[PDB]
Amino acid sequence: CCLWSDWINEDHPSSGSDDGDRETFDGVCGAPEDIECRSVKDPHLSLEQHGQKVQCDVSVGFICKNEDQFGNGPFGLCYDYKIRVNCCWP
Amino acid sequence: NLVYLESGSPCMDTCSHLEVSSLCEEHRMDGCFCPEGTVYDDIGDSGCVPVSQCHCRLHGHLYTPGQEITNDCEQCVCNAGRWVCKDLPCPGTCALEGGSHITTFDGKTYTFHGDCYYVLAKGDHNDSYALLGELAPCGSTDKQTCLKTVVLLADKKKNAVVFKSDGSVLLNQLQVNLPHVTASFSVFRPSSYHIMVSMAIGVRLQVQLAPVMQLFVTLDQASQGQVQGLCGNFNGLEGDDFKTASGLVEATGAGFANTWKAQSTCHDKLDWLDDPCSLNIESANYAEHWCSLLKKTETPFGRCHSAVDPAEYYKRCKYDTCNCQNNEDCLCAALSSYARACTAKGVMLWGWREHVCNKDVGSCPNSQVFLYNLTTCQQTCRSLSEADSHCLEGFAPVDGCGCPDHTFLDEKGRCVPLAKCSCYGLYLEAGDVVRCVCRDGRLHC
Amino acid sequence: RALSCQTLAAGYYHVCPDGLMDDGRGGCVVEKECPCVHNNDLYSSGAKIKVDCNTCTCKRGRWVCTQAVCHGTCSIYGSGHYITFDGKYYDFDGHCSYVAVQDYCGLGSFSIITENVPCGTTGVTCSKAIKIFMGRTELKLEDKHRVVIQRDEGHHVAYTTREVGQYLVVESSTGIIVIWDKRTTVFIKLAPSYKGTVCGLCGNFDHRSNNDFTTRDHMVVSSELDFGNSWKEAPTCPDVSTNPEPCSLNPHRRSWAEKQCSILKSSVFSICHSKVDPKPFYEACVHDSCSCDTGGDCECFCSAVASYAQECTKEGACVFWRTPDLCPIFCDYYNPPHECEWHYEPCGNRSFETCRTINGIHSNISVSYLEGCYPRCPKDRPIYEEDLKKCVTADKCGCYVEDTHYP
Amino acid sequence: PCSLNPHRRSWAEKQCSILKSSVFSICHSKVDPKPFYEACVHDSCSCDTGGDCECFCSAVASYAQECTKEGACVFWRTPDLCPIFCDYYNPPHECEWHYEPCGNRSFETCRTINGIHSNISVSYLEGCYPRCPKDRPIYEEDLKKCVTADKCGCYVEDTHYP
Amino acid sequence: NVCSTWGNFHYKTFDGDVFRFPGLCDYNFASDCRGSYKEFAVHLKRGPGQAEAPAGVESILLTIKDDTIYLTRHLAVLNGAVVSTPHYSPGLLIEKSDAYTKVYSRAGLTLMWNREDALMLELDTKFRNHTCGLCGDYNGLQSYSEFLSDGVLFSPLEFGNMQKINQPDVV
Ligand SMILES: *[C@@H]1O[C@H](CO)[C@@H](O[C@@H]2O[C@H](CO)[C@@H](O)[C@H](O)[C@H]2NC(C)=O)[C@H](O)[C@H]1NC(C)=O
Ligand SMILES: *[C@@H]1O[C@H](CO)[C@@H](O)[C@H](O)[C@H]1NC(C)=O
Ligand SMILES: *[C@@H]1O[C@H](CO)[C@@H](O)[C@H](O)[C@H]1NC(C)=O
Ligand SMILES: [Ca+2]
Ligand SMILES: [Ca+2]
Ligand SMILES: [Ca+2]
Ligand SMILES: [Ca+2]
Ligand SMILES: [Ca+2]
Repeated sequence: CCLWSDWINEDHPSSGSDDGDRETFDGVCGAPEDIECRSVKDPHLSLEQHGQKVQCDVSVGFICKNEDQFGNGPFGLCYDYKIRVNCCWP
Repeated sequence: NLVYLESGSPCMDTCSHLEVSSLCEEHRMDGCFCPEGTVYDDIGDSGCVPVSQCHCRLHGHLYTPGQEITNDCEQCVCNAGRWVCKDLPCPGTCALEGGSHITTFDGKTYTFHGDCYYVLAKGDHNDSYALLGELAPCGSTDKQTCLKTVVLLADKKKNAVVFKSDGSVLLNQLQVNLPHVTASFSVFRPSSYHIMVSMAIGVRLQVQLAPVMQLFVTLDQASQGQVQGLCGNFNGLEGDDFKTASGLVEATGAGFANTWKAQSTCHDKLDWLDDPCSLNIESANYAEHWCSLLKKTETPFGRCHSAVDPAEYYKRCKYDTCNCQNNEDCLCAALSSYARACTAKGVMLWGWREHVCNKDVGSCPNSQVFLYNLTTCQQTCRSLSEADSHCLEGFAPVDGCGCPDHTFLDEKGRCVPLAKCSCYGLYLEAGDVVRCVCRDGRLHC
Repeated sequence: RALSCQTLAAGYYHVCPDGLMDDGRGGCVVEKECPCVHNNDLYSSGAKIKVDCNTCTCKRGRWVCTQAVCHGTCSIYGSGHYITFDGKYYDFDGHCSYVAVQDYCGLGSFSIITENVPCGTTGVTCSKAIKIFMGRTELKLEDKHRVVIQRDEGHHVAYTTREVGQYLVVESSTGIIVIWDKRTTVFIKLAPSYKGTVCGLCGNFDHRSNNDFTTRDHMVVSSELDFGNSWKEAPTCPDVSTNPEPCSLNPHRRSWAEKQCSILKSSVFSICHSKVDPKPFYEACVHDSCSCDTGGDCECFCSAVASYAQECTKEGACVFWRTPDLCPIFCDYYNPPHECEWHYEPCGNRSFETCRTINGIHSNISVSYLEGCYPRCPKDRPIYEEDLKKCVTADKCGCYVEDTHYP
Repeated sequence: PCSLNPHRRSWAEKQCSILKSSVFSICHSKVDPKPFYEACVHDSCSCDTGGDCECFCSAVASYAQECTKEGACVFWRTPDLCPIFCDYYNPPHECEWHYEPCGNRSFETCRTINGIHSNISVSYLEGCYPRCPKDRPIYEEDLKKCVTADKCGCYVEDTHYP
Repeated sequence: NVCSTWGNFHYKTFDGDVFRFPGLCDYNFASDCRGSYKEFAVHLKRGPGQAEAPAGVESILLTIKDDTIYLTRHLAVLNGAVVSTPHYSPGLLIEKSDAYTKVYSRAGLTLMWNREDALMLELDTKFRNHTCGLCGDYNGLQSYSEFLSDGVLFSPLEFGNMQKINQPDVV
């Protein structure tokens, strides 16, 4: 019993106050096995085909910072991301 | 001493809000009140104190009734709850920043974008002085203008002094060597990107040369209501600064300022109801990232947020950055004008050039370093020979290459310490005997 | 030496012959017959213009104007925007009751109070009630109507309330005039007998604007937030510690606001661009539309565009800016069923006979620039009785005693 | 939308309560107001980027259109609630364009003077309608002008030719 | 008509004029130099230099009258947000085949780009005597005002360096 979770889009670039986009897995699971890191409005692109610089690991979750996206495109904003987590149940 | 009563009015005079009961739309009930006189202490914490014991307040401190204070242009004493203020003499400053941002003597900031010589300030009597200034296009379009030449017509308008935008001060079409001290005015150059001009009439000039050319003019308050130009008339009101020299107040800045052309063959200019950060998409992200440092508090600009309120410098910083063709010279000029107008109110920004505009900090020579408080009277030992002739107090400190707290400047090159400085006649070395042995600064004569 | 009739007072520092000089119109003109320029228009000699109460004359290339003292105007409009009697613009978003004007300034005869409540979620506030204290009479402007509170026994300072266009206009016999668009915009006018004898958030009306930030304890401060926090009425009201930024707290409402409010800087208002500066009215409209985020934002918009078009009429430029898609107005609601008398007059300029002015009764200012729906009464009853919005015969209108219409 | 925008619910449910009120009480027995109340609240909680008084006035005119179609003409617009501007179209102060709140007027166009008629009845559609005078009582539609019966146009290949 | 670039730095204006400009920085491809109000602007950005033989395009920047479209090899961005294609807003169609990415605007503009090197633009006949990009002006005259302005004949290498865009961080 190691079913995947749902998609969690609980933050936005044009809202919030964390100056970017951060998606964490609290309220669902404690220590995951795997994490999937995709975008909302075009979900087949990898993280290397967006060109933005993020970190998305099983330890803390997802982090995008708007200050890191300076000089990359002409807009300088995070895209809208969403995540799954994989957790095993007895 | 809040005594309890029945049937008394809830509208109490409270030692800051006096005379409440004249606007009292309530009936009376019971509760704890004041006696017949003896208004309630609001500012402190006591009860129904007498009226002539009301402690004043001024952004915090609980001033006792009688403690004076020295404010901006006035001094005030705490009377019974209210301040009694009395005026002190204080000057006024017209500024011409960017290519086109005029700030008059009475506030009133406006944008013009001209192409002519313009009368910036002139004395009204028949002669006294006249300060001109060229505001011509420097970039590609007509909306990319720059200051290029400052012309001063002083000493009954028979002496013309010209400040070109490469140094090159020239009197009556002839180059001069700086310093140049005369009977009626004097021109200094303390930091090679800064020229300081003082006049005996009451006019002081500061010409900035890098990154872009800018101008700062200072008048005494004796000349109040006695000047005309693009700097207004300096009378306290800013509604009549757009009043032309033929009657009536104009509406827009470019309609007022076409009446002060110094040449008749100049065309008339008009306003521009656009913003440059929409016409250029590549410049508007660079403008947002770097001019936002005036508003965030992690930087060394949040120290000035208690005094200067950067919300109007931020709007001009985005304006000039998106508009001009060399975007970093307009960024660093607009960041050095917030730091300039913050040192005018005490708070000096030591070291704001470490992440943003430090392309000239480390380029100082071998002995002298980059300073933020360079002034005229930190000069060589030749200035110590006069020591009361040319010091010219009343200006503002500027930032350039200079020597530390000791080791004054020699005749050329590095700055040696005080013992073997010079003996200034020609500046002799530290081995000459007249009977005056050459010594540290002073001479044994 | 080439003079130009515009560079007369410049000085000629750095074609027409000697004698004659250019006029900016055409050929060379003598100095006596030189024209005049005012707001990008060119007026020949002996021309007459008015400036708000006065009359000027182009004499010899200069203006010769009469010296009378006009009424002074304070403004309160939108999400916390002010203009003082001496013409100083500032922003203050306070949530309490504030002194707008009074003459209980350090004993007094009037007081005007504004009640500012939060309109939105961003922390900006707008004005929703006006209380007028005249002697012992208390009016109150609230819920699109005027209410009389505490009419005194035999003094009863003579005031008058009538409706002119879309606004409600209170006038007093002592010189105090309040004009109210029934939502958030207020105009206070004082007769020139009140020079230097008032205080509040509207300044002190002494033709000198570097002392309008005098606090309640008679101290001139430099902050908008130390001045405005000192004119609150209750001591337990909080202090405003910063001004909000609505288009930064609502990033999704910025694109609509800056596109709708760009009518002001467009070719529709291009007759007024040389007579009124549109730039502080563009910035007020964008500040107002990013912050009406709880409901009804097309009312916050149409008021900000009618604050600019009112100045344009007042300066001599009638602009017709409303369409059926942009801020429509419904003036044939008031018609008797299909007899068409109520027309939308976009700039007010019509002087018809009411049943006050047929009996000599006239006002002390000119309110003929106020936008709204105006009657055009027929020729069998050409007298407009105002308190019922009916055209009547000159005999059967009413009584008008103690500010009440009696048929 | 009224759960993702909790701050817009109080305005929406107060403006949209005109439909269940005494203004529309002639239509309450002929058209069910309940799915039009729920559409109006769903529409006003979600116009959160700009222009929400256009999302409102359309939802109240979807209900009042059914009321006309079933036999109940209701006049619900005021100068404060959803105003309409029909004297915009008048020749400067000759007053012919009136707001007909329930459409029911059959005047002569320059199509129907030449036999051309439609196959449905569109005489329930709200809007501004002409009331052409008695020296040119024929309304030519493609220019919004009242014309004499001779000088209107051509109407070939769905194009007006003067 | 049609402006086009392809291949190893080959260009072709609205009036013929096939030349070869090996510039690598950031350029203006076509723009509305009417003066009163600019309807569109197309900015081309050549890559870092792929190899000797091919010549790619890194990104295309396009601004039509209110809004900015940013095209890269993998994604299309409208006003800072990623769009799923096709995109059907009522003045602007943005659709992506397996070969080309098309942008269809009501202003009389049509862009079409395979995601390596070939870029072509189509304008209607409204924009005559107004275009000012590296695609020349749109007067209909073969090589008249593009290369011979004041009698001096401009080479295609100095015609292309005139069309450059200054970015305020990179030299
Ligand atoms: C316009 O101003 C005049 C001047 O003050 C007002 O006339 C005063 O009216 C009151 C009573 O109505 C008298 O007690 C004063 O003596 C009058 N003043 C003078 C100088 O005679 C007049 O009432 C104002 N107009 C209106 C409509 O109120
Ligand atoms: C400038 O400030 C520094 C403080 O670091 C100190 O050397 C001195 O106060 C000033 N230097 C002068 C006046 O030469
Ligand atoms: C300019 O005019 C039209 C379009 O405006 C164009 O067809 C014509 O060829 C052009 N002529 C010149 C001389 O540029
Ligand atoms: Ca966020
Ligand atoms: Ca997200
Ligand atoms: Ca002045
Ligand atoms: Ca004042
Ligand atoms: Ca050509």
